[PDB]
Amino acid sequence: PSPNLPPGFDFTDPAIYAERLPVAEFAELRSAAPIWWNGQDPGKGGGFHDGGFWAITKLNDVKEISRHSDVFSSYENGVIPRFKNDIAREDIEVQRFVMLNMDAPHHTRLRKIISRGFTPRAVGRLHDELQERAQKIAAEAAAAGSGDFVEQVSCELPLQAIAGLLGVPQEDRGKLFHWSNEMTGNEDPEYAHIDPKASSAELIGYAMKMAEEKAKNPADDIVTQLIQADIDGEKLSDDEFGFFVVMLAVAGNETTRNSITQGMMAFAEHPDQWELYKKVRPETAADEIVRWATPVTAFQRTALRDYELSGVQIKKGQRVVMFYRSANFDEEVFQDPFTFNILRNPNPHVGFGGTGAHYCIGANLARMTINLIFNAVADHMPDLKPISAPERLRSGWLNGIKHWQVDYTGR
Ligand code: HEM
Ligand SMILES: NCc1ccc(-c2csnn2)cc1
Ligand SMILES: [Cl-]
Ligand SMILES: [Cl-]
Ligand SMILES: [Cl-]
Repeated sequence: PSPNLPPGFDFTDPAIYAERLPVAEFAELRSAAPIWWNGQDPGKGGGFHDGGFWAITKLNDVKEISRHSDVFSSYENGVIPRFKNDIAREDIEVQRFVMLNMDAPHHTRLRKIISRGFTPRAVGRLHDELQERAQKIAAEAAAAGSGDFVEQVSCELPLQAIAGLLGVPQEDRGKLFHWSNEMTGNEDPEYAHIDPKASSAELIGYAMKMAEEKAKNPADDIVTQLIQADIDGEKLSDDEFGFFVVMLAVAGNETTRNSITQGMMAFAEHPDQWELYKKVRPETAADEIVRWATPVTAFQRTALRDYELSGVQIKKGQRVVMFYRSANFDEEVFQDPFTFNILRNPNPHVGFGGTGAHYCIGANLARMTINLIFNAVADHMPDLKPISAPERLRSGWLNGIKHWQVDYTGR
């Protein structure tokens, strides 16, 4: 029995996400076709011209794909499953220069370097400054009375986390934030004029100058650990540091922003969870917010060989698309997946991906950012109330909120 979906439905269609999350449609796949061939008409594959892909909807299959990175490649077609239909193949392949789109052994070496400086100690060293910034953000928003929660609450702390991790001078954070924002959303009419390639090139140029500067003056950041040779002489070259900065700018900005916006949307819809949060301030809330928000709807892989997955024969060369938005509501893993429960524990969501080689290196920085901003929201605008419905982002793989009008003082 085929799944009850409209003919030609494409779960990476940006026109869907501009209006809604296809929650009923994912639930139908989980019940009737948990691994399902998503066909794509000629020229309508978002930059891929292979006839379609396997939709992966169950959490255990997402973990299996993610852990078998020897078979399911990030490099072969990159991990973003949807671009503009007319994107040039060369513009997909240039994305192989960021760690996200690399396979072992190249990925292994680069991740080892990135992780010697990107440690729990390094992240914890940002706690106090990000806490001060979160309190300032929430106080200034509340002072405004009403406004766009996305812009006045959600946007700034994730960017300041990237700046503090890298030790970016305060005078440069404006342009750093500009470049980061220019590298996502280009399929939405509101952002039709951004140029992510041009922005990435400007950020690489900036980052390579940073690498040369911070080599002369080591400072209390991660850059020095990254650009300094270890025992084996392993280190990021200046251009590798540049591609890492591009990586961070695109990985840790709008993802965390959208988790914050949709976290507060969830609190607005579940007042009892908001009351509980304000009283207990449970840090388990961050993981339930990421599960609920699933800011990356999906990443893909490409089979390097034939592989049988939960009884379905994946063929060499075929793409599999891991729908984290479906897996995070998998009835076989979660008790009451469609209950927003900030005390959920353990919370084995895959909002940060399936376990394995590419697991989000910023997961704990993201959780800390979320916990700090929601404490600040609780401290300064405990009675906020939405004014109008969120405006969603036209994207085929990112779950974004562009704007959300709220009354911070609660009438
Ligand atoms: C709630 C916010 C975030 C979400 C939902 C998220 C999600 C993800 C996902 C789904 C992946 C791919 C994992 C996989 O394929 O197995 C990933 C990888 C990555 N994330 Fe995050 N992320 C978030 C925040 C951040 C932040 C704040 C940073 C750094 C400041 C960051 C840096 C990275 C990097 C560098 C990678 C690539 C790791 C690799 O390929 O080895 N992310 N993230
Ligand atoms: N942290 C998850 C994440 C990683 C890379 C991207 C991204 C956006 S454009 N190229 N890569 C977005 C989100
Ligand atoms: Cl293709
Ligand atoms: Cl088109
Ligand atoms: Cl659960």
